[PDB]
Amino acid sequence: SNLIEVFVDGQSVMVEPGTTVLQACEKVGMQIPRFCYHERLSVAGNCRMCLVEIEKAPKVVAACAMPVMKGWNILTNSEKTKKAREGVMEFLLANHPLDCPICDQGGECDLQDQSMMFGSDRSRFLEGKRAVEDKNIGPLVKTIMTRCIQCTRCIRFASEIAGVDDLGTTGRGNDMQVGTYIEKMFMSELSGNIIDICPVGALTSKPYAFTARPWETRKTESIDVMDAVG
Amino acid sequence: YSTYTFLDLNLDLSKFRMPQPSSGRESP
Amino acid sequence: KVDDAKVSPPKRAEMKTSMESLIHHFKLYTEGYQVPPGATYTAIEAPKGEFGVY
Amino acid sequence: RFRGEHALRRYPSGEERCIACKLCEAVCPAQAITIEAEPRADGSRRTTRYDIDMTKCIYCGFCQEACPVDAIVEGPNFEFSTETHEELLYNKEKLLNNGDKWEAEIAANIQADYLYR
Amino acid sequence: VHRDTPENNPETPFDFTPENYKRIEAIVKNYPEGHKAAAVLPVLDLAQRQNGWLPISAMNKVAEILQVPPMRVYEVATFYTMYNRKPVGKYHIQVCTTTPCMLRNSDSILEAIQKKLGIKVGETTPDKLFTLIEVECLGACVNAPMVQINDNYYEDLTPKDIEEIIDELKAGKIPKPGPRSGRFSCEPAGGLTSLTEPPKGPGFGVQ
Amino acid sequence: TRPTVRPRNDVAHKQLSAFGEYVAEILPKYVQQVQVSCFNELEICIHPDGVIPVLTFLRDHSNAQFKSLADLTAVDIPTRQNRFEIVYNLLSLRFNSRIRVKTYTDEL
Amino acid sequence: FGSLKDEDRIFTNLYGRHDWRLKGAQSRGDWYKTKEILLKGPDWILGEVKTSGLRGRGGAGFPTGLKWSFMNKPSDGRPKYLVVNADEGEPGTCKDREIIRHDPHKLVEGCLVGGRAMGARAAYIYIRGEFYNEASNLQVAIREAYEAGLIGKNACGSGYDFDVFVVRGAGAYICGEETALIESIEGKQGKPRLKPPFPADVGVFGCPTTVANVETVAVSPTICRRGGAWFASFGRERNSGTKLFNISGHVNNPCTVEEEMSVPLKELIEKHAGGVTGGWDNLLAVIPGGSSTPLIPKSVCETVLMDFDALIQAQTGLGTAAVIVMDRSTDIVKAIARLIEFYKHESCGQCTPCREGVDWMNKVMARFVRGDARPAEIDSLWEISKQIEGHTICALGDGAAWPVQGLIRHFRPELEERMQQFAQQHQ
Ligand SMILES: Cc1cc2nc3c(=O)[nH]c(=O)nc-3n(C[C@H](O)[C@H](O)[C@H](O)COP(=O)(O)O)c2cc1C
Ligand code: SF4
Ligand code: SF4
Ligand code: SF4
Ligand code: SF4
Ligand code: SF4
Ligand code: FES
Ligand code: FES
Repeated sequence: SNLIEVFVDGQSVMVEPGTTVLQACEKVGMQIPRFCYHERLSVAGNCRMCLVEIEKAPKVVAACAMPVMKGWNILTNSEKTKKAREGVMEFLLANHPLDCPICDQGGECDLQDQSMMFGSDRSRFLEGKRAVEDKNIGPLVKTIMTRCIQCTRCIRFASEIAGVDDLGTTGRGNDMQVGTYIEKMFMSELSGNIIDICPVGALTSKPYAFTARPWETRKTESIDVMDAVG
Repeated sequence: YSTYTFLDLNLDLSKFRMPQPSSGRESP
Repeated sequence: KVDDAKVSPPKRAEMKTSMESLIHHFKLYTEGYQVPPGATYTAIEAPKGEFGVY
Repeated sequence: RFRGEHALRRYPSGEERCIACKLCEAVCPAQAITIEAEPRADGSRRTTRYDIDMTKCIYCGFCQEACPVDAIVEGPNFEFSTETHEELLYNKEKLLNNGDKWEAEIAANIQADYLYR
Repeated sequence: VHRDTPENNPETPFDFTPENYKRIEAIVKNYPEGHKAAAVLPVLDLAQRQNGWLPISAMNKVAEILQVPPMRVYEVATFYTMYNRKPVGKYHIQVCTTTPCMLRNSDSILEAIQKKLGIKVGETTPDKLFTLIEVECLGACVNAPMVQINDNYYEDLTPKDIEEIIDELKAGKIPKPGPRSGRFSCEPAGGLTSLTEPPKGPGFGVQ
Repeated sequence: TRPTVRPRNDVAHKQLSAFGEYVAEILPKYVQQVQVSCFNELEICIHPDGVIPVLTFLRDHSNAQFKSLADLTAVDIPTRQNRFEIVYNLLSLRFNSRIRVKTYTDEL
Repeated sequence: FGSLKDEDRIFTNLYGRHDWRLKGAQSRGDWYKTKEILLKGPDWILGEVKTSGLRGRGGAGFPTGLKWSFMNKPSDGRPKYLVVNADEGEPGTCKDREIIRHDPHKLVEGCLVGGRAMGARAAYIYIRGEFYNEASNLQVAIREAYEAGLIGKNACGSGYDFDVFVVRGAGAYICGEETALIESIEGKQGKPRLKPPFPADVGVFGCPTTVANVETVAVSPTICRRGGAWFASFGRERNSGTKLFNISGHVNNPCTVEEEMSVPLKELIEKHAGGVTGGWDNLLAVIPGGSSTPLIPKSVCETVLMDFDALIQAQTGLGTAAVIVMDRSTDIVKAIARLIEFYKHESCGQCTPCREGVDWMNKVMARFVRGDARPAEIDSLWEISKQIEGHTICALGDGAAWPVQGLIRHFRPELEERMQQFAQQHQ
């Protein structure tokens, strides 16, 4: 009664008519690597770090946005997929300058816990690396835009939830920045909450700016009372 | 040949003769 | 060194210019390798007798 | 390649070569090192407290080999042995001198040794 | 070029001629209602026309007309090419340089301008009226290294007569935007003739 | 794959399948599981009853010698509901092999 | 294919060029029988083109006959439109804009007669604004007829007639895809969507649209006016029709001609009119597609007929319908870089393979040409090109590598010796 069976890696699993690959292949306990996809936001397609390899068809699809039809064989781990996820994450390390000693996310970043486990080994480039320039927003968000893997996860969020529509995408070709065309500072509530979003260290917090790196701390859960919702 | 002046091109015969449009809504 | 570079650090010429040579030199000096589960044993001939590691 | 009393170099006109990236701290087996950064006035980051305990340090050669900006360096001087354990604990501003007392020793070893590793 | 504005003309000010508010009635009439919300491509460009390059207060103006947050404009003007955000000259000239236009040596219709016109590439003439660029994919490669001026194009050119096309323009004379030499329409020549005929006595597929 | 990856050897992995097949054959009162470690070593999961018994069979025989006791040890695992573990480890001098004998327990 | 041609008579699918540019009764050819066509059931037109089965001029396969009788069979709540590229993206195409320049009266019919098959509502066209003069005149051509009462809203004789709303772009490639054009018809920035939403006939303006091409909707009325049994004339049992080629870059008189399929390139290039460079000993290094196909050397190309699937037999086919060649002085390595230096400027820039992946080549291509550091690179640079295929959304990536993918094929040494030419030089 309204569900499909589809074999993920040779194992049957039920899925409502209209869940994507990624929401199926999560049900059996795998992460297709993720960059532009995020639950609470919307979805677009511009990372290209999830390429699942469908069974018996020469093209390679993308497991973010595309439905799942009567059962494919959704083949995560083969010699075809592993030919892509290694071939994208050597691209987005083309320009990503040689920070990590001092990029304040240097203990969680996702150009780090992907690109050891999944993807490449050493580099062949050998010369290059645009460096654009930063600006400022407010006395919270600190902005070095030299990095920006350009998921566009900070942008779909402004027009989304916190309703302030400002941030934009300015440019064409190898060069497009993100931050605002004019000089407008961007300030509101919940918009100090961006710096969970951005998967690499573009947007990092001001007061905390340089104090500790996150293997040393101690997570002791708590509750915030200044106000109603807690 | 007429560098400016798209006017009557857009607004003369087109303006009256582009019916209805209904085009619906989409309020949204 | 072993070549594959996930288990070996790179040289000081390589970690110091290209990109891939930090993220495997800067995650290799905090956590370690990732060595699969499962038990071993082994043995050698040390000058006075055997030596184990289990 | 000898190992011994510690130092912190600085480039030509001095930058206190250490950037406080918190590594020579995190590979340390004995856990001697202790580091507290906090953003210096201009906005370039540096340290405040840096303390190598000289009793705990087991003389690895793990803190000479993890520093990417190539600051902290085991000196080749066995000058040691003072009479009070209140002492051997080091602060930052004991180290730098102890590493600017000879840099004619140090700066001429690495350029023999750095071509191998 | 850089894509940030150093607060030039936040209030320039700028406005549309009351002769133009009667056309914007017609443009929006094209589209369906409630999605209208972007006519921006003609409407933002018409504004370039009234002025000749649009300052930042032009980008802010149409938003008050079109009720879209004016980062949904500054974006669209930084994507396309035709719009000029910075100031320009009286004639903004193009030299097509691409594989076909290279094969016929577009460099011919290019430099020998520096020896004539006496300015570098990408730089307006010291006064106003002239600047220089090059672009790709316009019109025909069937012609010579064709050249664009502003609203027109000069097909099938050569270093000899383009000396004129600029120099007669410096005088204020406008020399016929067409492939001045060879064949006027770019004709086959080799079966151009054909003797046009009515369509073979229709009533054909009447079935 | 060859240059940096440890080359395997099959022969050692065929026999220690056999010779361990049938020590689940001739002492089924005790042995409750057996397997082959991918590196060509064996692990015999044995109930706590046979300890003196099973070894004694391993103590002497003409098909399994295992005279040399090398390493006794332990491991202690919470959320195994029977905490500790033993692991005996025995070398049979004639036949050149290692076969380890795992026996669980509790404190009490 | 018959006689290995592809001839040209005054019997062709295009009426006139130098005769009459302005309006009228369509003195002979056009606007002939209408009320009889439209008054018969719409699906009579559907599949009646199958007698021809036009592959389509959009630079691809997928015969135009299917997609219109394809979905957009039903209708429910929301109108359907027509978006027909007038744009040219490929360098040296030039086929377009000749149709519009001297004979616009055809296509306004081409939609009206065509749009009835879609059951559509309105008619949009689209034109790169970079053509200011010629594109400006269509409105007159619209008016000079439409004003007479030839179109809309009943015109003529049916209860179904609707007008055509021109628009314009600026720096577009956007015709580089459908599902981009239908986005920048709207006024967003133009980043083409993902290909399978709901492919291009579900997700649309507000509501399903179909993206046609110029001579796909241009030649439809005349092929439904007569058809046959002459609809299939030249070309084998697979591809059939007569399309336009526009020769460029070496010839006596590079100019368009109507030529049917299966024509060999050795007679066609030489003809219309001459071969003016060396018909041979000029080495004839040729490019089948405009930008979408790599080189062919002096090999079987010259006998290889221009039929589509005949080209897939070679290492690359071409749907673009254009020709660029070379003789001697043009250094290919020098002459292919300014085909790549082009790609870097026309790309959207969403996807990680396209952006940041084309420059990796374009930054190195200025090494080879200049001549510069050692081989074994070539072996890598091939893998990069092999590494962008399923990885990009639009075809611009799949149309990004082929020139370089097919340069490493067919010419080995020209590079190998030049890296020496600077190697010996360094010495
Ligand atoms: C870079 C690029 C440029 C293109 N330019 C055009 C164009 O100028 N005109 C066109 O009709 N299609 C162009 N296309 C291809 C479109 O896919 C095509 O128009 C569309 O598929 C319609 O095909 P059809 O109408 O023949 O079925 C271009 C594609 C690319 C990648
Ligand atoms: S930011 Fe992300 S990627 Fe850039 S250095 Fe720090 S971690 Fe490595
Ligand atoms: S913040 Fe960094 S990641 Fe998040 S969108 Fe802007 S650039 Fe892409
Ligand atoms: S030396 Fe290397 S490790 Fe010791 S602090 Fe300075 S940077 Fe961090
Ligand atoms: S010297 Fe040996 S012990 Fe002291 S810190 Fe460096 S590594 Fe840890
Ligand atoms: S290639 Fe990738 S980036 Fe360039 S246009 Fe097609 S999709 Fe957008
Ligand atoms: S994760 Fe694949 S589209 Fe963003
Ligand atoms: S591309 Fe240069 S003129 Fe067509």
